[PDB]
Amino acid sequence: MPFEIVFDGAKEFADLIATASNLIDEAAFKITEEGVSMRAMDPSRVVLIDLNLPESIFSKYEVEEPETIGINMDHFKKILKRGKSKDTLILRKGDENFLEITFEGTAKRTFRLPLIDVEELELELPELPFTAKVVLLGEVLKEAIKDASLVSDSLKFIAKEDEFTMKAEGETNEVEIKLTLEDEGLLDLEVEEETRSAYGISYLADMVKGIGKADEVTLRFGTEMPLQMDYFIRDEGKLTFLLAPRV
Amino acid sequence: MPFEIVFDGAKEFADLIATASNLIDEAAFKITEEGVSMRAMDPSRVVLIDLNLPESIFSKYEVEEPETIGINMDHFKKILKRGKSKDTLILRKGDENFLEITFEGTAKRTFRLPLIDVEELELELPELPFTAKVVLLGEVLKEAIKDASLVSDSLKFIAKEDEFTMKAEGETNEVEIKLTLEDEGLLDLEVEEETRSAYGISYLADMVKGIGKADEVTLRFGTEMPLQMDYFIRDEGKLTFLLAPRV
Amino acid sequence: HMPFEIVFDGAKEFADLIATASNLIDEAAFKITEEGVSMRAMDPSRVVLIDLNLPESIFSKYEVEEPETIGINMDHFKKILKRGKSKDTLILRKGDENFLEITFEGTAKRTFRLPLIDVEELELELPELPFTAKVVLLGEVLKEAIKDASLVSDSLKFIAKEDEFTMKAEGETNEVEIKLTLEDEGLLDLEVEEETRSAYGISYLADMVKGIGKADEVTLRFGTEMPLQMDYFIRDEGKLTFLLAPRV
Repeated sequence: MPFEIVFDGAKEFADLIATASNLIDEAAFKITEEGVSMRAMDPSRVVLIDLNLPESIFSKYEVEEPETIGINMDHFKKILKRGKSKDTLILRKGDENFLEITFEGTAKRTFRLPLIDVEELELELPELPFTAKVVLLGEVLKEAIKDASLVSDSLKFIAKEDEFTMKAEGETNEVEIKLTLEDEGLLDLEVEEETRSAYGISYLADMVKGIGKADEVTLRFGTEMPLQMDYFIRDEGKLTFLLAPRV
Repeated sequence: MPFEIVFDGAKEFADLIATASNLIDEAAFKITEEGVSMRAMDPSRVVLIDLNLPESIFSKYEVEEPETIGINMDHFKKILKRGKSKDTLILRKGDENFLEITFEGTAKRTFRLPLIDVEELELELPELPFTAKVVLLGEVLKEAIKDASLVSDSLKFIAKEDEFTMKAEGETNEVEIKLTLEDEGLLDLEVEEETRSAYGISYLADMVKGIGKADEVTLRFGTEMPLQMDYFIRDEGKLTFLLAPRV
Repeated sequence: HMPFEIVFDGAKEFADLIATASNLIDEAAFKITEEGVSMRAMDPSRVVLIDLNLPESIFSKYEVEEPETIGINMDHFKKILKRGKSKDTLILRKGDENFLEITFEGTAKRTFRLPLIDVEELELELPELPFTAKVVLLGEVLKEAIKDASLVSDSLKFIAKEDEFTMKAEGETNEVEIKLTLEDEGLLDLEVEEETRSAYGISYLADMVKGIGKADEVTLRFGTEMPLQMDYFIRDEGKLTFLLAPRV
């Protein structure tokens, strides 16, 4: 009654939530007339995650009573993983303290996930003076991070006007992944000035694990600045990570 | 005591035996002129299995004189798993005490499986006074059992005149799988009174583990009564489970 | 150790070939000449000899200034090569430095630096042995037969007669026989001077065939109580050969 939210393609929704539970244990979901929003940090406070799902991506969106619900992400994910690619997903909140999760397909399957109280910090998604913007295929990003992990625990990002390089170096071994606009993997490159920063590979691997090979990923960063990594859900939804630099 | 039994498609035969070995360790196979039959209980005596493979599903069927052979089901399954989807399977017994198992395909591969003797019991499949019958797609049944296992160790079956519900509840968590004749998953429903029973998920999971997503499964049960579960092999073969209810 | 540049179209195919050899050896010396690349090594137990020959004809670019031998950690080479994609171009390059540059050119340019190691080389000959039986069979049949036999025994008997090839394993109570004739799809050729019988350790056989393709044409040559020679061809021109001691 307080809200009813319907998404066509339950497995696609599960995959989106799964990306976020890779860094997050618990999260507050704010459900308004405009859409669903979520913002949280990983337990080490190194990564900020911001999820925005406008009502335009839902087949039915009815919010009688706007509110904020607390969800254990591991439990949520476990239930959503039961959804099939052709299932319709329904999120329903009654008067009681649980979220009703229904998969409608060859049958009607209804789970009750008890809501929890999550201590919500005031988290701001700041505007940052990024000097480099990179749009690249998820496949390239995911492979670069895997390549770098054979070598080191950190990955250097280097943007110049004509080339984007991700470089990792160990005691003896080294890997360099280089993209120019001549390469199929680089879809856009915008570089206000030469930009160099480094990031922990363990965090990057968790950020990209759920991203699809065909997905388009936007990176923004600055010298010794955080990395902002965005990808879009059904064109209008957006998943954003902000990753503290490595020093 | 010679016989020769030939089945087109070794992997399909492997799959069928694999379903049965999920609960059975050893089995007497009765080999007669009309077909092959097998009947056994799991080690806890909670589930009875009945397998009937009429002569009509075999491409060649030559039985000198009816006889019963005892087979270690795990060993049998291990050999049968070596068969390929396009292999012809030949089951042959000479006068010696082993089963000759041949896969004929890109090569001729012959295994020798020693026969054992099996404690054969007062095992019959009585006709119980079932009050509900449900025919449903395997994938609905398999998914409901996986869903319920997230929540509890027992699954309640509830049949009314136009709805079949499988429900499980934990301390706070609950799931309900509902089917009506409007649903693609429900192929038939016949309910002569409101019927309610519960069954152990661990046994149900082992029973359906081998069933195929598009197999048509028939369920019969009564209130506080065993569950009968069967599905057909090549239309004429039949695999039947009878499962004790849970208190 | 002069510079060279060697280019192979299809990085994943190259990785798979290297992976097959890495199943048995840990370190290998690669001889790079103007004619091609060759590698010969033994497994740590000295039961299996491996011989890899990759002529220049299978490489899309092949620039070698002077012949040289480089030592390579096969596990670290395989782990890098496993990052190549099926449509990547693979570039193996050496400069003046003592490392190998491994580049995948595809949707991006990915360059790894592999330290070269010192590999003390044994006096390894690929002897011309008087094999009395030759079998050409599909990799699918050979791989299945080794798996089948492993259900039963630790050794696999090879029996070649004029008209049939049999692989046979026996356990305490259990037994498997895999039989092929020229009427069979799995058998492409059979040439037998005299009836030939030998047996080989399945653990080695499994390691030898693990990387072989189900459609590859594998040639077997053996003799009674003699080693087994197993080879298959790469781009019809390169060749990977195993020589496996028999079980006695």
